[PDB]
Amino acid sequence: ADPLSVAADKLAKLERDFGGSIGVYAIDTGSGATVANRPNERFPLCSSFKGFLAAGVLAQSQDKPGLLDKRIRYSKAALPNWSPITTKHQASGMTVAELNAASVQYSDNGAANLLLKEINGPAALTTFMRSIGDASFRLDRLEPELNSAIPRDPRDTSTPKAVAESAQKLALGKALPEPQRQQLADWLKGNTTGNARIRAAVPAGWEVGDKTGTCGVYGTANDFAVIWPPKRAPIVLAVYTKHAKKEAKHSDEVIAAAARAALEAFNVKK
Repeated sequence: ADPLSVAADKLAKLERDFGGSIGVYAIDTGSGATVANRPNERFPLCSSFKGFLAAGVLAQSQDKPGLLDKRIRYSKAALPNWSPITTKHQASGMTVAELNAASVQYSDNGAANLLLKEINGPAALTTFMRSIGDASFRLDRLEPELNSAIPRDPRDTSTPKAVAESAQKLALGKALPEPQRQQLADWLKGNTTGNARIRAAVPAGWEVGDKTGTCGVYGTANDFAVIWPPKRAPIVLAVYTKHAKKEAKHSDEVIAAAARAALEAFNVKK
């Protein structure tokens, strides 16, 4: 059987059992081969946007040396839900680098909102993504309002294909200068929240830079990753889910299984 037909069939079963939709886009950067499921359908970003926020901040650092070292002082009282790191460090403030580590690696909402303020807001992050050729990404709101994940609503969405293609440009390619690319990769590689998602489908011990999102409603959650094998070229993978029912929980298992199906089409098995 064609591996792409097997992958499609496995993804369709995952969708039937989950009761919602699974968007996938994978790129094997060795051969250029791809795997796609609902590649151009919109899915809520949830907190996965924070990986792209980090890239946008790094791009701003190109013109202002010292940006990553700049210490931000912020309100404790105004921190949004799920701000564990920014809460802990508020008395000292946090540097822009520390805020990105917290945003990317713990999904700290207060950190992401402070970084959005630093780069001039959701529209400015959207302009940055447009500037690298990503016509799909849009960020409209702050954390946590961006997680509403209402079916069909265009706000705070992208497509699996655009997420994967932009992750390739930014973490592997030339959209950032090499020192900034390396910093973005290092932040993603140190994520702590992804171990039950794409990483659960990747052979043990391979480096994986990823950013998760968990909207908390409408069965909507996701992960995107750059995988660096020791013996083959990197692989980029975006896995996004959504469901029509507001009360549906997300499923880490569905995300990991969809990742396994895509990676199997590239002859990667954990």
